[PDB]
Order: sequence, then C-alpha cells, then structure tokens
Amino acid sequence: RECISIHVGQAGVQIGNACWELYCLEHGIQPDGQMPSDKTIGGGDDSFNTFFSETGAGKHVPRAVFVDLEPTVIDEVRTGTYRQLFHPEQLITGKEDAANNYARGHYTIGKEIIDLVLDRIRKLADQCTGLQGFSVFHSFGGGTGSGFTSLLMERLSVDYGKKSKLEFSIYPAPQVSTAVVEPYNSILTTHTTLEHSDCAFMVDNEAIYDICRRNLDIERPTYTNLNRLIGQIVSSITASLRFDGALNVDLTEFQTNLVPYPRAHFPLATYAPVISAEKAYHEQLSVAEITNACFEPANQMVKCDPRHGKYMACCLLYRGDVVPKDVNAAIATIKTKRTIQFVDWCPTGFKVGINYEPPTVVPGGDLAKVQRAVCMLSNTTAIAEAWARLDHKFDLMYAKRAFVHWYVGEGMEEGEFSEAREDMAALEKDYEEVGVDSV
Amino acid sequence: LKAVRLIKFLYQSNPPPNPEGTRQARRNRRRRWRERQRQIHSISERILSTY
Amino acid sequence: DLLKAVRLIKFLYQSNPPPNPEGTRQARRNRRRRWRERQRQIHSISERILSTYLG
Amino acid sequence: DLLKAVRLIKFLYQSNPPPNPEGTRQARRNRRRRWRERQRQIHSISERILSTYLG
Amino acid sequence: DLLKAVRLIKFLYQSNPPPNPEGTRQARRNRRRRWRERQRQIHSISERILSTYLG
Amino acid sequence: MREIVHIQAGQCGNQIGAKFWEVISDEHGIDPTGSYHGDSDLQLERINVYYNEAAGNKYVPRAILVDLEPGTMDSVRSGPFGQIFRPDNFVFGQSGAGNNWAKGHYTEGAELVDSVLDVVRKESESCDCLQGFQLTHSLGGGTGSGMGTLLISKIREEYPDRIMNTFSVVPSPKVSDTVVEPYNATLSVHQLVENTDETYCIDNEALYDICFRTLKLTTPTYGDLNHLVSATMSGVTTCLRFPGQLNADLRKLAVNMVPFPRLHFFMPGFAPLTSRGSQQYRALTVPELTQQMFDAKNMMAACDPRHGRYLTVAAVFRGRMSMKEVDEQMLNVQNKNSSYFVEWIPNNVKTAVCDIPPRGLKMSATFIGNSTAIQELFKRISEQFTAMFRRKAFLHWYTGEGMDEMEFTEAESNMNDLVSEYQQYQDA
Amino acid sequence: MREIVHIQAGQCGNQIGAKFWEVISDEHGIDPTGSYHGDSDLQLERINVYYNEAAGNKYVPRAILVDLEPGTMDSVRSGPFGQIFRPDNFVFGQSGAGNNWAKGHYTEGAELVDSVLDVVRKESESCDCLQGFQLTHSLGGGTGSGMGTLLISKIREEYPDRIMNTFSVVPSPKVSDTVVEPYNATLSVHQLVENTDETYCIDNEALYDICFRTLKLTTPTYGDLNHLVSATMSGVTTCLRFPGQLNADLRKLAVNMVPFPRLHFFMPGFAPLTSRGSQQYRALTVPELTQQMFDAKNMMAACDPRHGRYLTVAAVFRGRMSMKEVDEQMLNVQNKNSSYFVEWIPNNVKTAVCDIPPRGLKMSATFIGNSTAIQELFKRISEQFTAMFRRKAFLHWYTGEGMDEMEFTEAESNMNDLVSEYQQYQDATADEQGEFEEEGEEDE
Repeated sequence: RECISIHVGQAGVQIGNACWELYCLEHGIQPDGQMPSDKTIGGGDDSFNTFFSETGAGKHVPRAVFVDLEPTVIDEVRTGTYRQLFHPEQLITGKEDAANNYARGHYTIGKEIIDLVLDRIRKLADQCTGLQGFSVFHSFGGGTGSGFTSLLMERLSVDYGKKSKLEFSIYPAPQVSTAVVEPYNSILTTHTTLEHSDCAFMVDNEAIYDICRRNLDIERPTYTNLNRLIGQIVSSITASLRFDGALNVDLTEFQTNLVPYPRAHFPLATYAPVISAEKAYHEQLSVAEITNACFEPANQMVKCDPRHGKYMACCLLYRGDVVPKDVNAAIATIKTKRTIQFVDWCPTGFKVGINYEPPTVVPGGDLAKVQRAVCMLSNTTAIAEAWARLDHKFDLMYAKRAFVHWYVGEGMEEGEFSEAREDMAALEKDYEEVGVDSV
Repeated sequence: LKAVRLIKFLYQSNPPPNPEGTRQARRNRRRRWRERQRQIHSISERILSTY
Repeated sequence: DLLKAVRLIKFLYQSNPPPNPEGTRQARRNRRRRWRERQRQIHSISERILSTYLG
Repeated sequence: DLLKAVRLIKFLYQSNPPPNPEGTRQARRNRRRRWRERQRQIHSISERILSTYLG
Repeated sequence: DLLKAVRLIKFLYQSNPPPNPEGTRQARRNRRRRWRERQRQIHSISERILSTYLG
Repeated sequence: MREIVHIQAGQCGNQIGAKFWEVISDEHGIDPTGSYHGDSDLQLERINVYYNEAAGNKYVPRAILVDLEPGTMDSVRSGPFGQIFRPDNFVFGQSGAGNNWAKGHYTEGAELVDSVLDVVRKESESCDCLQGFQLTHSLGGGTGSGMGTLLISKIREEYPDRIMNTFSVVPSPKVSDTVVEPYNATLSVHQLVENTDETYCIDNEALYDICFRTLKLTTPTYGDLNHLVSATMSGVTTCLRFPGQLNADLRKLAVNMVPFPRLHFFMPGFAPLTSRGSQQYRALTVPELTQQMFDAKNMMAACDPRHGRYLTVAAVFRGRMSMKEVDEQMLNVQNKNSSYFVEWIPNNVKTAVCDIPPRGLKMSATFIGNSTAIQELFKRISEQFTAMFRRKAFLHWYTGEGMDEMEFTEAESNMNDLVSEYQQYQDA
Repeated sequence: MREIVHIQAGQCGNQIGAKFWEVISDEHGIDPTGSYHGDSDLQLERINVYYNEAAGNKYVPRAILVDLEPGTMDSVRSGPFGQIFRPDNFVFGQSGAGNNWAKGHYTEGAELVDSVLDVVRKESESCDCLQGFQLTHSLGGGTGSGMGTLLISKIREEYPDRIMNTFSVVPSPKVSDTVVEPYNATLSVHQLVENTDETYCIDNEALYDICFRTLKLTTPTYGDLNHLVSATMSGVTTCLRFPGQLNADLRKLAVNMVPFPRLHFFMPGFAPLTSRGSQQYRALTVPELTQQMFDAKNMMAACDPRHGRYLTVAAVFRGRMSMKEVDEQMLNVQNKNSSYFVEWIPNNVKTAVCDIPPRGLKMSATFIGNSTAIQELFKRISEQFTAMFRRKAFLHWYTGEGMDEMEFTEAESNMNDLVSEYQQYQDATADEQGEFEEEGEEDE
C-alpha cells in the first residue's frame, strides 16, 4: 500500500502541494511531525496511513517529488501553510526554465537535468519496496509540462522494465490559458505519453470553470480554487488507499478493473454534486439526486451527450462513512433500474465501491460539512470528438505552418508533426471504426 | 567499400510494404521505416567515425 | 563512392575545436551552440545523401 | 584536399537534381534552402581552406 | 574543371595578410575597412561563381 | 533570479530612454542618494529585474550608454534620477555624429563598439543569470541606425540564446532635420528582420498625426512626444516587469505571437491618449474608456479597421476592476470583424487585470499586436525610396566610405519578398 | 622569543619607515630616557617583535637607516622614538645618490652595503630569535631601488632558508617629475619576482589620485599621505602587532598568502576611509564599516571590481563587536557578485578580532585583500618602460659599469611571462564550469 508520486510543471506542483496539504490535514499529520493519535513521530505505516518512510529515528516524511525548472515555485510552496516539513534534500529545481513551450525543455536544456532527477528517483527507489504504479502530475503547457513527461515516460518504460504507472494530465482551458500553440503541445503529449502509459485520466480546467460559474454561482476563477477542487477530487480518489473500509481495494485493482485497450484508455470522471458555502447550507443529502445527476452533460470533465456517450464501464467510488446499508439499498433504488443506452457486445454489470473512515473535509476553504461522494469513474467512447475539435483547430492553424520555426532547430522535423496528426487521427478513426458501436 | 555496400544493402533491405487492411498495421509500418532508417544512419556514422 | 563523402563528414568532425578550458564560460557555450547548429545542418545533409543516392 | 578539394565539388555537381516540386512551400523553397545550406557549408570550408593554405 | 578554380584558390587564399595592430587608429581603420571589403569580396563572389559554375 | 540589462544608443533613443526610466521610476521613486527608498519591500525581485545589485540593497541599472555627441547625455544627467548610474556608462569620445549613417554603421563605429561589447560582456555575468537585452533605438539620426544594427549583429554572434528588446523609431515626413532617412530605413530593417527577436513599429508621423489632429495639442515638441511614448511603452513593459499571474516570459512572448519569424513588427497603441495639456480627469472605467482599444485610427501606426488584418492582441490593465466586462468587450470586438475570420489565429485571449499602482493614473489599457498595416507603412517607405533612388540621388554621400549598390538591391529584394508575403496573407 | 628589526633603503623610504615605526609605536611608548613605561604588559613579546631588549627592561630596535645622501637621516632622526636605538647603526657614506640605478647597484657595494651585511650579521646574532627584518623599499629614485635589491640578493645568501619581510613602494609619476621612472622599478620587480617571498606594493600614485580627486585635499604633501600609508600599513601589521586568540606569526602568513610562491603581488586598502586631511570624528560602526569594503574608490590601485578575481582576503576587526553579523555580511559580499567566484581553497577568508585600539577612534577597521586588478598597473608601467626602450631612449647614464642587452631583453621577457601567465590565470576558468564534465561526460 505504498507509492511515491512525482509532480512536474508549475500547476503540477500547485495541485501536488494542495493535495498533500489536504492529506496531512485529514490524517492528522501535523506540522509538529508526529500524528497525535498515536506515539509514532513523523507519520506512520500501518495499513492505509502508509504515505511515509522511516527516514530518521522513526522520523517519517510525506514522500513525494516536486520538480520544475522555474526555481521560485518551490520557494513560494515552501513558505505556504505547510512550511518546513517538506524535504530539505530532494527539492531539485533548475535555474532558467523552458518558458512556456515544449521543445527546449525536452530535447536541449532538460537533457542535463533528466539524469539528475533520474538519480533522485533511483535513490528514492532504493527505499521501501511497496510499489503499485505511480502518480505523475503534469499539464500540457503550465510549467515545463510536456517537456519532462515526453522523455521520462519513455525512460520509465525502457529503464524500469514494464512496471505499471499512472499520470495526471491537466486538460487546458483557453478562457484562462496563457498560450496559443496549445493544440501543438496537446497533440504531441497525446501521441507520446499515452502510448507509454498504464493508467491516466484528464481533468479539464474549463470543466471546473463550467461547474463553478454555471453550476455553483461563484464569481472567482483563480488557480487557488482549482487547486482546492483538485485536492478534493484526488483526495477522494486516493481515499480508497488512504482509508480502509468494506471494499478497500487497491489502486492496482482499479487499474486492472478499468482499462480495456492500449488505445481505449481514458475515463470520464463523473463527480459534480457541486458544493461551496452556498450549496451546502441547510440542504439535505440523499442517494438519489447525486446519482441521478451523473450522466447529464453539465456534470462532466469532457463534454458529451448522455445518449451519445456510451459507457464501456460504469465504475463507481463511494466515501460512505455512514453505512453500506444505504449503498446496497441504492443499488436497487438507483443502480438496478438502469436501462440507459450502453455499448453492444460487452457486459452490463454496474460496479460500486465504498471506503469507510472519513477523510476530513477541507479546513478554511469554502464548502461546509458534506457527506457523500459519487465519484463514478465511467468511460466514454465519444470523447473522440473532444480531441477531434483540437485536431480540427490544429488542421486550420497547421496548414498555415504557424509557430513551426520555434519547433524546428531543437531536433525534430515536420515528420514528427505529421506523425502526431496521424496518431490522433488513428485514435479518433479507431473510435468511429470499433469504439463507437459497430458490427 | 564493403562499408558503403553494407549501408546501401541495408537501405535496399527496407522495402515499402503493400498497403492493405483496415489501417491497423500501417502506423507500425511507418514507425518501422523511420526507426530502422535512423539506426542504419547511426551505423553509417559510427563506421565512418572510427575511420 | 561516398567513402570520400564520409571523409568529408569526418572533416566536419575535424572542424571541432577542443571545448576550451581556456575559454570563458559564456564563450564555449557559444562553441557548443554553433556545434549543435552545424550538426543539425549536417544531419539534414546526411539524410539528403542517404535518401537521394538510394534512387 | 588539394586534389580531393575538387572531389567535394564533384559531389555537389553529382547529386544536385533540378528542384522537382512536391506540394506547396516544399521542394522549390526549402529543398532549395537546404541546397543553399549545403552551399554555406561550402563557404565555411572555403574560409577553412583559407587557413589550411596558411599552414 | 580544376584549372581556374584550384589556381584561384592557390592565388586568392594566399592573398590574405594579417592586419597591423601597430600604428594609430586612422591607418588601423583604413586597414580594417580594406580587410572587411577584401574577405567579403573573396568569399562571396568567388563561391557564388564556383556554386553556379556548371552545377 | 531574473535580470535585464540597460544598453541604450542614438541621440534620440538616449533621451527617450531618459524619459522612459524617469516615468517608470515615477511609480518606483528609487533615490540616487543611498537612503534606500523602497517602492514595495515585497518587490525586491521586481526591482532586481531592472535595477541590479551594486551594494547592499542599492539597486542600479546595468547603466551603459553610448553616443558621440556628449551634450545630450550631459544635459539629461541632471534629471530627477539622472545620477543613479554606475561610472561605467561613460564609454564615448568626441568624433561627432553629423547624421552620418556610414560612420555609425561601418567606419567610426567599428573602433568604438568593441568597448561597448566588452562592457556589456563584463557586466552581464555580474548577477544571478542573464535573461533579457533591451534597446531604445532610433532612425532620426544617422549614426544610431548603423551602430544599433551592428550591435544587434554582434549580440547575434555573441549571445544567441538571449532575447533583445528593440524599440525602433520609424522615419517621419512631418518632423525631420535631414531627409536622407529613406536610405536610413531601407538598409536598417534589411537585416533587422532576421537579426532580432521582437520589434516595434512606433511611428513618428502617425504619432505626430495623433498628437496634432486627434488630440488638438499646441505642443509640437519632443517633450510631450517623449512623455506620450514613454507612458505608452511603460504600460507595455509593465506586464514584463510585474508578473502577477500572467503576462508570459521573454521567449514565451515570442512563442505565442510570432508565426513566420520575420513578421515580428507589432504596433504598440494606447487607449485613453492622456497627454500633458488638455487632460481628462475622471476615473477610467473599463467599457467606455477601453472602447479606444479597437479603433485603428487611434494608435502609433497608420492602420484601418476594415483594411487591417490582426492576428494577435494583448491588454494589460492596472486598476482593480472586474473581468466580466473585459471579456464581453473582447467578445464584441472579436466577433464584430468579418475580415478577421481567417484560417489562422484560433486563440489570442491573453488579457491581464493585474493590480499595479500607476504614476498619475489609476489604471491602464494597452494594445500590443501585429497587423498588415505595417506593410503599408513599409509601402510608403518604399514610395519614399522610389522618390529618392530612381535617379541614384544623394548616394555620393554614403558610397565613399564602404557601401555599394548591391546591398541596396538585396534590401529591395527583401522588401519585395515582404510585400509579396504580406499581400499573400491579405488575400489568404 | 621573536624579532623583526628595522633597516631602510630608499629616497622616499627613510621618512615612511620612520613614520611607520612611529605609528606602530604611538600606542606603546618606549622612551629613550632609560626607564620603562609600563601601561599594558600584555604586549611584551608584541613589542619584542620590533623593539628588542638590550638594557635593563628597555626594548630597542636594530634600526639601520642607510642613505648615500644622509641629509634626510641627519634631519628627521631626532624624534621621540627616533633616538631609542642601539647607537651602532645608520652606517653612511657620502659617495652620492644621484637618482641612478646602475652606479647605486654596481659601484657602491664595498663602500656601504658590505658594512651593511657585516652589521646585520652582528645585529642578528646578539639577540633571542630572528624571523627576518623589515624594510620600506622605495622606487622613488635609482640608488634606493638598487640598494634594496642589493640587500635582497645578499640576504638570499646570508640566511637563505628564512622568510624575510620585503616591501616595495610604487612611485607617483604625477609627483615624481623624474624624466625616467620605469627602468629601475621594472627591472627591480623583475629581480624581486624570483628573489623574495612577499610584496606589499603600497603606492603613492593612486593614493595621490584619490586624495586629489576624491578626498579634495588642497595640500597633497608627503606628510599626510605618509600618514595615510602608515595607517594602511598599521592595519596590515595588526596581525603581528596585537596578541589575539591565535597570535599569528607572519612566517605562517607568508605561506598563507601564496597559492604558488612565484606570484606575491597584492596591495591592501583602507575600507572605512580614515580622515587625515578632511576630518571627521564619527564612530565607524558595523554597517558603514562593511558597506565600503567592496568599493571602487578607496583601493590604492586602478580600481576595477569587474576585473577582480581575489584569492585571499583578510580584515582585522579590532573594533569591539562580535563577528556573526560581520561573517553574514562577508557571505553577502562573497555571493552577491560572480567575479569573486573562483573556488580555490574554498575557505579563503579570515576574521581576526583583537581588542587593542590603534588610535582614539576605538571601533574601526581597514581593508587588506588579494589584488587582481594589478595587471593594468603592471601594463601601465611596463609598456611605458618599452615606450622609452625602443629607440635606446635615455642611455645618458643608464649605460652602467656593466651593461648588456641580454639583461634588459630577459627582463622584459620575464615581465611578459608574468603578465601573460597572470592574464591566463585571470581567464581559463578551470574550476567553476570550464571543464568538460559539467555537461555530462561525452560531447565528442
């Protein structure tokens, strides 16, 4: 039940330290080092409070990797709400960053920093033998982003054998973005890091924008809100490993439950019973509306019609915390009468999973006390349009050969961009060939 | 001599395969082209780099 | 046939100066940059002489 | 060189076709440009035979 | 072929003297302007005409 | 962590730089004495970006400036902050300018630019690391175009992996001491289009046109002119010197704004046209005072709202106002234009609302963006060239030093290529 | 237990040696009456370093002020501390000074400097423990430089395996109106490179420049400027003057200052800008004491922190304050500029703190530190030596008793081989990132 996470990019380190602060606040891992529930300093390793290692004389540290070439991000992290108990010996950063592109950080200037973080990965890999994949935080154009990942996934799949891993791809939002060439780095990231992967799921910042401004009636699009929401969502995801309950199955069980194919690889994370100080005051929580409000279009990370969205799988995650009795009542109150449009020639068995021992809600945030979780990790074969729109914009901007000259002299060629277009066209046309329902 | 004969012999040992099928193996065929041309050029530059 | 062309590319290898310990830390970075630029052009010329002569 | 110096001249003379086109922006503006890249390498080795006739 | 070409190397690339750092700034400036016209008119037009000689 | 140098040039570039750092120290107030007037103590990094370390919290620019006419710099050294400069800028002589392009380009400058490159080389390493070059460069004089072009060339063979910021004053038929300046323009941006990273078409007769006609100012002087251009470029570079959450970095600005890396002439305009003289003294709200953002006849370039082809925009505010009205204004001004619906430009949504305290105002509204009206600016440059060159007039002044005709011929070939490519873009 | 005694060589050397021994004796007080003046008996061995016991608890030097024109020795010797000596000294002859290097070095041997070797044989034998002797060598003329290099060449054979204190004085061509300066000085430092251990090349040129252009002194006489150089050399000599927590012998510091013993040229400064002339009485406390430590104003050379690669710096802080803030500011000055980053002997600093004040200003400091901007000084002297050498210029009386072209040719060749090696060590960054192994290992 042991895993060590790496984080690259500025927004990657932001969601990383936000989620780790939420972890340390909800396990009682105080900034005093020890957890006051027992008498073990630093942390613990018993069954599920197992995000630590015996570094000192029982001293335990929240093992994670924070990497970005731009050096001030780790300084502004280290002066945050969890100040001094981050690692004083592995916070490795560069001097000058790639500054919002792909090619320079990957091929040219990162080639003398890949081996340093590789040696750090080896030194942390000489530690405790628990291994159930990885947890890689990255974006498409936030910090270095694609530049580290496009090399390190190949390096992990060649150097470290055929070991499983998992990654976090932050899907961008042009209304709050900071670049224009995001189709190019998106298509390059999608042909590179997905074919050398084992598990992934894409989170859209525009989906957060939609569920905030269009579903919660708040008026603040700042990355702190995104960091807190990602902390909540990834905490709910990891809470199966973090707390033991009735169906306390591992993340290896999840990744050997979800993925059907190397190409058919991505879920539609369905968790929008949206909450804040507004939508948590004097409401009533039930197992009907939070489960009936899943398949609708304005609840999704990636946009899809419910009838046009075909569920190859309909896996579910529950935070539980009261009983499994009402969950096994809602398996007939909601889950049994589901004749919703499905995929042909595949089993139609709905899955549920409940994990007890409540993760504590965010302190000092916006949401009030909430109980349930409807993190229904389905998948959708009609997310081919969600990248076909980017391929269409990339076609309408790529025939003009815009921004090519910044991506010529750093090693690649026009054949690489043709191969990236070929790979995304292959993925999409494979979905309308056999992914979307066929004969 | 024998080196350039080897290099062009490996160049003609990479024929373009027939286009047939429901476009599954064609991407693997393109990958095989680009990679194998890359290491034949690598063997060429190593051989002419020792000499 | 191209056994003199590989001697020409070995002369492009022979156009390499030493990395200059007697060289300012800004300046042998420039030597490295003009190095990688010239072997970018050499790689373009190499795939030229690979693809063109095969026909 | 000094008799193989013209052998790179017959190398440029040998494998330089007319710029037969293939698509827009290609094969008459960028293959022509890689040919001028070859010519600027020729210019560089001309200023580098300027300094081997020095010795 | 080689006649005008190789003998033009044997003359023109043997016709480059080092400058004179001794002397005041006026004569040094005259030698600098003659230098920066001399090597430009040696490399440019001569490797232009050896470029477009017959191919 | 982030450092920018201070190299200036010219006889007008030096004085617009003097006004530039005067008006960008107007909101900073860094004293030349040593009493350590801190603008904001949390902005040690954002004073260190421009004013670099020389002593304990005494932060001075990388002050090096060169010209052969010492009267202007000796005049501007007695300014408000005219003495907070290192005793290393004084690298000059008394050879004279004479509006001679050849002596700055070829003859006189070749014996003095070595000291300038040596001092910027020995000053560049005296910090954490190097990030950016900048230059206020002009074409109104003679020497400035030539030595700025050669300095950009020397920084190309000496520092390739560094950005340079090249302000460039375009010639003027309305204010001109001498008229040879078409020759000072056609062989200045001949190689500047493939030597630098980003450039500016700050005009001079469109700038005087908006100073005279559309403002009705009774001051046709260099004073208020430098005030206006210094305020406009201060509002431009406030984004680069104050990175709140956005306003991407040096190569990042070159990444998202430069397709076909020759077409890097963006035109810096400004919305409210506030000027010393006739003044408007209301709090500038967003919509009805940012309505001067899209009008093409209200900027430092000869343009047209319908005969114009934009492909990038930028807006960096300074007040603490909202963004919903900014977004709806952007949606209207981006969905209104039929000719803007081209196959290119899918996304240019870069807009800043950063809380930066200004000098006399409380907010700002800046425009940075390319167009195809820089082609008609170069077209009137070309028609001045045809007025001056078709009988080879006045070429005896300049051919005696080091020049000939074929440099002008390849310059005209590059001008024809620019005109053909921009006309291809206009009918694309 | 330890002695370093006095001897002089130089036309501008006798005055500065007398005043320097006054200002190192001005707070100690050994009177010529014949009785002891004990006010602080914790400097017994410290005054025994320079003033040795020859009578009943009376500590006297072995001061041999030797001049071939003894008028200065006739005039300035009758001071308060200028008569408490062993009287068998000041051996003198009036054969002439003449501002000439060749006849001073060549013909005046057996006349005076043979008695000088005899008298330093005797006076280094009838004492406790020798560690060398002190001299303020001056290049103001030719005879002083010739007798100084004669003494150096003879004491490299008298006591060869012994570190002996050698100084030099850089002349002031603005003030020294002699028609030929750079012959004797350049050939003297040529000899002194391969004949000595250390050179504290204090000057009169750049100090004239800073007192006329910065200090705004209307009277730049040799008196107050000698007081300036005497305060600077007092701050230098504070290592051996005061008994600290280490009591560091200069035998150790001579080996400490050399990275390689060929090159021993660096000069001090005076960081808090003492007020001889334009006067002030303010207490120079810590931040204004350290704020002027990296200045391009006070250092007595062609000032260039940009052209600075310093090897070993040391500032004696006899002002009574702790060294934690001093070391923090030392780290700030160390890391705030990249010119100092050379990374040889990575602890190349020193903070020595005593409690004995030099003067009525109780808390103050000075600047001593390795000098690397001396390359332009060496060039500024050497190329104006070669300016008046090409046309066989000024052989009016530098045609000496023994003259060769090989001596001058080898002098300028080794001058070239020290300036070129110095500029090769100011370049070729063979420790910071200049190797081949910072960018991986394999780059062809």
